Amino acid sequence: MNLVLMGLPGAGKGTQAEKIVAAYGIPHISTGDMFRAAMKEGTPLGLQAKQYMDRGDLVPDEVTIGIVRERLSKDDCQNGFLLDGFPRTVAQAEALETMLADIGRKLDYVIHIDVRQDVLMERLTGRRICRNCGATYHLIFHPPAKPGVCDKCGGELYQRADDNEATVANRLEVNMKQMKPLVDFYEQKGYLRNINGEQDMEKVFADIRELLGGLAR
Ligand SMILES: Nc1ncnc2c1ncn2[C@@H]1O[C@H](COP(=O)(O)OP(=O)(O)OP(=O)(O)OP(=O)(O)OP(=O)(O)OC[C@H]2O[C@@H](n3cnc4c(N)ncnc43)[C@H](O)[C@@H]2O)[C@@H](O)[C@H]1O
Ligand SMILES: [Mg+2]
Ligand SMILES: [Zn+2]
Repeated sequence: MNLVLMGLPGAGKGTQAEKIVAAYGIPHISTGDMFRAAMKEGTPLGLQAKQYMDRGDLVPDEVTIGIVRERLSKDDCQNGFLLDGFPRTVAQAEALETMLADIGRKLDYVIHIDVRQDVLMERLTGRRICRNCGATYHLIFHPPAKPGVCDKCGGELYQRADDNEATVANRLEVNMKQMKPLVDFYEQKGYLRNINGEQDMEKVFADIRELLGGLAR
């Protein structure tokens, strides 16, 4: 089972990806998470991606396609995988088709989680992350027990660098221009499936699981 989770910033890709991989046990491949890992390590890629990420811009295609090609070749992807946040440009999508073909695979579904831009703005700005364990909270939609404190570890909660309002507005605009044309690209191949992301987390998961059910049928 080869899947792609596609959505504008804050649509709920990670939230759902975590639920999906816990149910099937396949790898969760997130380009944003890989770039952040490279930044922490201090690698050449991490240094370059930092500048784009901090501004809310997309990292250039060649660089991004490259780290994905490397990740997809590993043995852990033999039983399938979940791509989160890639592809997000038409060219990354063309690159993905060929990249998969090289390892004898094709996508099953490209799950488009649709949410209104005004809600996405709120999803991102109110998001808070634990500095110790990475647990995610949301001041509006799902706050911690105690303000600024992580329920799991008692750690410090903070706002991701790119989650401030000005950077969010940029993120939304560039992703809307680059990512939205992918709806028609995938609809043409028959891979596209739309999910209403403006529902409670478990309900969104059930619509996804319902879709995934048609694979085992
Ligand atoms: N392919 C690529 N090409 C080029 N450059 C690339 C690239 N991929 C990455 N990059 C670069 O890396 C950067 C970061 O990428 P990335 O880290 O991928 O950011 P993103 O795609 O913009 O979106 P998010 O990760 O922040 O949100 P998400 O959809 O996962 O939602 P989440 O589940 O967290 O949910 C968000 C919040 O909402 C909450 N939430 C989720 N669902 C619900 C719900 N149903 N109801 C209420 N709250 C909800 C969560 O609790 C959370 O607080 C990019 O800006 C770019 O610079
Ligand atoms: Mg994410
Ligand atoms: Zn914590």
